[PDB]
Amino acid sequence: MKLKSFGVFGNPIKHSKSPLIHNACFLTFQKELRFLGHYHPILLPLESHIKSEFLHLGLSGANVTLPFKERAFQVCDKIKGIALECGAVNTLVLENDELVGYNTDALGFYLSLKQKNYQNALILGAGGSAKALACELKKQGLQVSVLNRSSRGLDFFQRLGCDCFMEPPKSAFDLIINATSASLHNELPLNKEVLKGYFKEGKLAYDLAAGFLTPFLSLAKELKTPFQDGKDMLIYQAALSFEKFSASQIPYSKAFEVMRSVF
Ligand SMILES: O=C(O)C1=C[C@@H](O)[C@@H](O)[C@H](O)C1
Repeated sequence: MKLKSFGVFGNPIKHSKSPLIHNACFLTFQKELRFLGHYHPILLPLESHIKSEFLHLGLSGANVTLPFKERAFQVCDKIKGIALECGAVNTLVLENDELVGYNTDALGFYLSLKQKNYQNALILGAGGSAKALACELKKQGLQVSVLNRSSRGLDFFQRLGCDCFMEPPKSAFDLIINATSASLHNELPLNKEVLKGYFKEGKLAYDLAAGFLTPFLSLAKELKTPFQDGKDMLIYQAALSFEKFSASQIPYSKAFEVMRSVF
């Protein structure tokens, strides 16, 4: 039996549901693939190096979560696909001995969104997830505003044509997107009354954290604002990553059916 190794790098990382859904696919598709993948959570120290670790472990591919997506973009050997315009990599593959980066978050997010004609969006956060979502919503022709805590992240969002604010714009937004790490600290990403003001006019409150009711989502729910957590996105982007891990032999829709059900 040929064995290939995979994992997800993050910090923190023990709560990730990738290993479950990817290992289910490796099992299911092992015959088509002619190898058995095995996928593990990898707590990467902040001060380690994603490329060095990838090579040291002998992986054939990896996912990349918080706080590593921008770094992964900087350290990859080659960047392919929409990753180029996201400034973020969530998917690594060893191709012809080169470490190649992809980003499956953009199109995962897109596929998670039922409603096709929101007009504008406010994105909170400036990590790799925020970057991919801005890239993706701009491509769809929404007006995108971005609010974060400092001037870090600015040049990226401005070159994409996003309106970057340094105080909360006093404007209604269709989509309110929490792409901060706040739900992890069990916190709001923004002042409560400010959030309330958005929620009262908004049409969807969208949090990236999956499975659990974050303070961001619980505020939206209390205000009767429609809300959505990261669970459909996580599944779509996993399936797209799997399609890369398979060398484009297993189409993401085949993976998505297995992953959804196991999830
Ligand atoms: O929690 C997880 O395992 C993941 C979260 C997202 O950021 C994805 O970009 C990542 O590839 C997998």
